[PDB]
Amino acid sequence: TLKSFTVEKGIYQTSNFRVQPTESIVRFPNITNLCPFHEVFNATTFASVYAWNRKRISNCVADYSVIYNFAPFFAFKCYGVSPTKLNDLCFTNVYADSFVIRGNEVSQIAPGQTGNIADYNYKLPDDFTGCVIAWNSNKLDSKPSGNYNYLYRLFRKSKLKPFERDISTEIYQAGNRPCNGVAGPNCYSPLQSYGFRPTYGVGHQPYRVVVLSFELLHAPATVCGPKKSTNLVKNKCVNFNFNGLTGTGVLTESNKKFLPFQQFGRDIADTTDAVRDPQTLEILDITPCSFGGVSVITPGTNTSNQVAVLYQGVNCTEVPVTGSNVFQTR
Amino acid sequence: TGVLTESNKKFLPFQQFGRDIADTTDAVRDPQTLEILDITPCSFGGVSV
Amino acid sequence: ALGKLQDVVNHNAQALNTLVKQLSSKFGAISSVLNDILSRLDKVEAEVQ
Amino acid sequence: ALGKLQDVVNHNAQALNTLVKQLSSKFGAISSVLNDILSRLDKVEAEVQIDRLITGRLQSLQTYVTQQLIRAAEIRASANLAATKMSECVLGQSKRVDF
Amino acid sequence: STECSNLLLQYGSFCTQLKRALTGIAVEQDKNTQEVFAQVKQIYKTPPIK
Amino acid sequence: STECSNLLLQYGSFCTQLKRALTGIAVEQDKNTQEVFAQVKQIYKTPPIK
Amino acid sequence: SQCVNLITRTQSYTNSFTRGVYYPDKVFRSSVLHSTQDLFLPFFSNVTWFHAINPALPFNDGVYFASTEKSNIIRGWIFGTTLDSKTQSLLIVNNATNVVIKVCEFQNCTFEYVSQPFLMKNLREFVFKNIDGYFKIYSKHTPINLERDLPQGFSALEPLVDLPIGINITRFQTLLAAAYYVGYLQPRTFLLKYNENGTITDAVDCALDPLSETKC
Amino acid sequence: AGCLIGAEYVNNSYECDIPIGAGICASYQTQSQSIIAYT
Amino acid sequence: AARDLICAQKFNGLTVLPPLLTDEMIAQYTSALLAGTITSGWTFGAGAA
Ligand SMILES: *[C@@H]1O[C@H](CO)[C@@H](O)[C@H](O)[C@H]1NC(C)=O
Ligand SMILES: *[C@@H]1O[C@H](CO)[C@@H](O)[C@H](O)[C@H]1NC(C)=O
Ligand SMILES: *[C@@H]1O[C@H](CO)[C@@H](O)[C@H](O)[C@H]1NC(C)=O
Ligand SMILES: *[C@@H]1O[C@H](CO)[C@@H](O)[C@H](O)[C@H]1NC(C)=O
Ligand SMILES: *[C@@H]1O[C@H](CO)[C@@H](O)[C@H](O)[C@H]1NC(C)=O
Ligand SMILES: *[C@@H]1O[C@H](CO)[C@@H](O)[C@H](O)[C@H]1NC(C)=O
Ligand SMILES: *[C@@H]1O[C@H](CO)[C@@H](O)[C@H](O)[C@H]1NC(C)=O
Repeated sequence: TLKSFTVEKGIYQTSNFRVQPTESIVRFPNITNLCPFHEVFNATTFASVYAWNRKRISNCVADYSVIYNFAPFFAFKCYGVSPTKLNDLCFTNVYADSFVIRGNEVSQIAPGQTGNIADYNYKLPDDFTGCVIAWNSNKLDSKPSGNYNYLYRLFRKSKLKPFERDISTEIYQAGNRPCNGVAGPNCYSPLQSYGFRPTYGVGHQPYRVVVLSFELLHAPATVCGPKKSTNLVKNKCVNFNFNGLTGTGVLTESNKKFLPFQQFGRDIADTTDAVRDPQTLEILDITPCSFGGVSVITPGTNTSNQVAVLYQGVNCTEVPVTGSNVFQTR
Repeated sequence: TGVLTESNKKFLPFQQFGRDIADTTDAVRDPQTLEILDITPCSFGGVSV
Repeated sequence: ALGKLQDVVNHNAQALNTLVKQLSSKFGAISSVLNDILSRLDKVEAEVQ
Repeated sequence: ALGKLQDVVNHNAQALNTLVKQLSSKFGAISSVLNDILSRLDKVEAEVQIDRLITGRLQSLQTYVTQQLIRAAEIRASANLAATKMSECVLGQSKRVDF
Repeated sequence: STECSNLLLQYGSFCTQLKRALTGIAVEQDKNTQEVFAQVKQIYKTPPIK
Repeated sequence: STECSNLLLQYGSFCTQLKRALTGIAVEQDKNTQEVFAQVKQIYKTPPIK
Repeated sequence: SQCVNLITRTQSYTNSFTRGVYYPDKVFRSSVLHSTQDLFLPFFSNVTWFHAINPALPFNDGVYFASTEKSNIIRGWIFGTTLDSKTQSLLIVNNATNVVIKVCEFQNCTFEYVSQPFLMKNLREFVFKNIDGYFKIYSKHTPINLERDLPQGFSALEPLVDLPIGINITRFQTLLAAAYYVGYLQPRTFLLKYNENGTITDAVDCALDPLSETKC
Repeated sequence: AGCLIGAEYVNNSYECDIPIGAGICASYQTQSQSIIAYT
Repeated sequence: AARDLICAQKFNGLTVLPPLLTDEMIAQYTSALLAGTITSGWTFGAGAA
């Protein structure tokens, strides 16, 4: 610590001692169902972008490594998470939105974007967490005469809110004379059709987009991936994994008055003090394991090589997990 | 955001902007009518209780 | 003879003048003007700058 | 009457309380909890967010220690005055006016 | 700028402690002037004879 | 956290000089108390007559 | 039949008396002063006391609702931009014994949800909010003596339900002898106080007066 | 130092209770209690 | 047209607070100390003049 080969007489702060964790436990809710990602990704017909579908996914075990075998996409583009860490932690609810756009507008399916799809068809929030999966569908959504089954909206009086749908078909008022349901000068239909042909370029080919939106933990968790649970152990320094919340500490029984809608308890420094066990509805206090500073009292190295050790702020009965002369100071 | 008043700043014909010591725009030339306008921040201060 | 009080005045003037002049620095960004950064880029890149 | 020693206690309480309360800040990251960052992201992105948190907490700690050094200098000046007053007021008789 | 304020709100309590330090300096200056000059308890004046 | 410690090791010796400054302050406080109060070489006591 | 049956509405105006506080999150906190920025009913605000012995009621940034009667009248609230069929609308009708939250998105159904807990000399305070396509309902049931005007005190509102509806909720209308208080939420910052048991016992509205701004 | 709203200026002189600015202080007095400002 | 540095300091968020004691009050304190020193000696610093 001193970066020297000789030590003068005095007391020196060297390091810290820390009680190492012994066991590791995982506490996940008991859920046996499997999430239907196959019914979302494998479908004959996909919805239009102005009338995008939304499927709720809850109360099932989600395996995110089987998505790669369902659709031929390059990358699993995510924003708040990573694709390789989706199987470990877990959420409250999953929302799957599926639609068909062109290759120009794939860049507009992103938080904080401005364009046609982002302003009038499908808007993502600024604090969006989740993943976007887009892949080419030129062999399924395109015909050499011209597919007209996919629509998009570009005439509206205001920009869309995030996760807001608009399926109304009323004639847009672009001038002063009222339309009265009849198109004409300064009166246009708000929905126009795509013109997908297989002889088109790669930037104008149809693309199927599925957006997975995750709800982070505020409620008891309903969608959790394949990790086996472990028996709960108390009054011991262990590693714990409560619904994807990892940590190290000692779990003790609690007398905190948790309200029935409350699952977590936080500190002043924004760390978890109490947890609710998902299998048995119990409240557990978490405390850090025993630690403190270590000081080394020595004379000079030209005098002696004998040392004394001062463990700071900890009692004399808790220091392990001459030198037989244990003394208790303040 | 600010207040625009008529200015007596002697802009050269090639100059279209004016700056401060802290690199903020102080004067501007209107692109339609060739007129110099100052830019002053709106009224502000501190409140003590 | 009164150079100490003049130094007291001059140091307090120079600190505020340096604090004003420091607003013109880029600090590795593309511009020292905040509105130009907000106008040029979208949300993520302007948030970085 | 004893407001000076009360201020001495209160400043050392307030500095430590601010140092603890600065641990809840994000400093431009996605979260203030280190384990949530290490669990949500892969290695490179969590390294970026951990670097942001490290820079913010290091800046807070350096600010605390600089304020402590200035306060220690002021306390040492007051202790020198108290030692001079003990040497000249208690151990003898002083002719200095208002000392 | 509202965006700059919203990103500045994530940096903690730096502004409050800088404000506290400046307020302490400002109070300390008036304390220094009071402890130097206000050493007398009554406002004496010279008689008109000189 | 081991990853945070391995990233913090790349920032040099800020922690060591931070600890050195705090240790110097801690020694200076005891020096202040000793130089104020410990000014007499022998512990005198009052006689029992009052 | 459909009829009209326009029960005549007379507007009376009263004062809020520091009511309409809810838990901003589901995190336990004890003996902590916590500052929250959310949609809250402002303190000492102007709320409307409708009597019913009905054009529309505007909806903006959430609505606080208060009911005193036990005579089994107030059933639900119809939400949406239009009334019957022009755009998306909402229907949260409810009955007595098996309390349904039977909520609909026909006008073409895209959202259906049925659940039990919504409704159970007593105030039944509710808060309805719509943010980012999510519809949130909080509620609290409390007693009263001297039932005229709103009480003086603090009673926090516990959450009930969150739904992913994603519609435009410009207008709303109560489904009906009856009298109810309607107040409007604004984006505000409060300073809430959590006692030793973790319950909100006091709060400070930071934009009411300079004294509370100093307190915040 | 600016101006003051809610305090009534008096033509008296007391010791400084709450400091405001260039020679101006404020206090809270019974003589109906109110907040007054003075030099 | 002559922009001052104090205007930029005010517009960029830096303000200077006035002192509690004006120069007239400091001059009155100095005059009281001088009158006491001349007309009474060192007695006024120990009690009644
Ligand atoms: C998609 O689902 C249908 C319905 O079960 C099934 O018949 C079909 O084989 C699936 N597609 C693929 C590529 O397996
Ligand atoms: C999950 O565990 C709890 C307690 O161990 C039990 O009451 C519940 O029935 C279990 N659920 C299932 C689906 O087995
Ligand atoms: C701590 O030490 C004291 C005296 O050394 C002892 O009385 C007390 O029981 C100890 N605390 C424990 C063992 O928890
Ligand atoms: C633009 O407006 C100015 C002022 O009215 C006018 O002098 C100028 O000719 C206009 N430019 C064109 C191209 O019409
Ligand atoms: C509420 O608004 C009405 C509108 O005329 C007004 O008469 C009444 O005094 C207001 N209530 C207040 C300010 O408490
Ligand atoms: C509802 O539609 C109106 C236009 O009629 C629009 O101004 C408003 O922003 C919309 N509200 C939401 C929440 O989308
Ligand atoms: C907490 O609850 C207990 C039991 O209900 C009660 O005795 C105690 O007074 C409460 N604490 C408060 C109200 O601060």
